Amino acid sequence: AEREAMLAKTAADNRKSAEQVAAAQADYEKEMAEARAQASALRDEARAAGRSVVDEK
Amino acid sequence: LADADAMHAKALADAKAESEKVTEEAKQDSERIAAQLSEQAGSEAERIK
Repeated sequence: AEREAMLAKTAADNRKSAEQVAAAQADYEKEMAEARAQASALRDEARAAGRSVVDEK
Repeated sequence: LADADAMHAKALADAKAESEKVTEEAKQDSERIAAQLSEQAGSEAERIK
């Protein structure tokens, strides 16, 4: 029983290692995209505020 | 599995560091854009004068 449990858990742990690395780069890409989008929003809002200021002036 | 968990932690740390760095760079870019836009607005105003 212990040997069978060892084999099953080893297979599950190989699958879990693969899934965990996969989720690793998935979350890395997701947060990088989030940061880039936030930077783009910063730039866009700054540009819009400057446009409004110059138009009013 | 242990190495994968350690790499997950290390990649997450580097990811948050990169996110903070790019956020700071974007803040600097926005500051520069706002400054140059204000300067251009002043130039336009004096040209109208």
